[PDB]
Amino acid sequence: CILRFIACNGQTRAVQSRGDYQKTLAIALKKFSLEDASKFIVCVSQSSRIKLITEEEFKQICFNSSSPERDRLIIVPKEKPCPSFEDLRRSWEIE
Repeated sequence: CILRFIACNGQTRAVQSRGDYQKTLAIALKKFSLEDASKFIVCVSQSSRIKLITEEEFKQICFNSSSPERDRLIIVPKEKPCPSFEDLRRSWEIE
């Protein structure tokens, strides 16, 4: 189906997903923040801060809170992350 990915503090885009988060994470980021993203990882809102997101598990691990379909995700570089203000603002509610 369609998935949403947001990366960096203010870099937001929405792309279809269904073949693991790797393509979504790697290609999403390539056009979105940088390029050659598979290094990268995705993170989603949990309690106080952002939770780490892996491969296919990433939707279920972060979204575990029980949400409809997959969307509110954030792209972050593997070498060294930093994003978080994304799932935080304009996402805290129920997007």
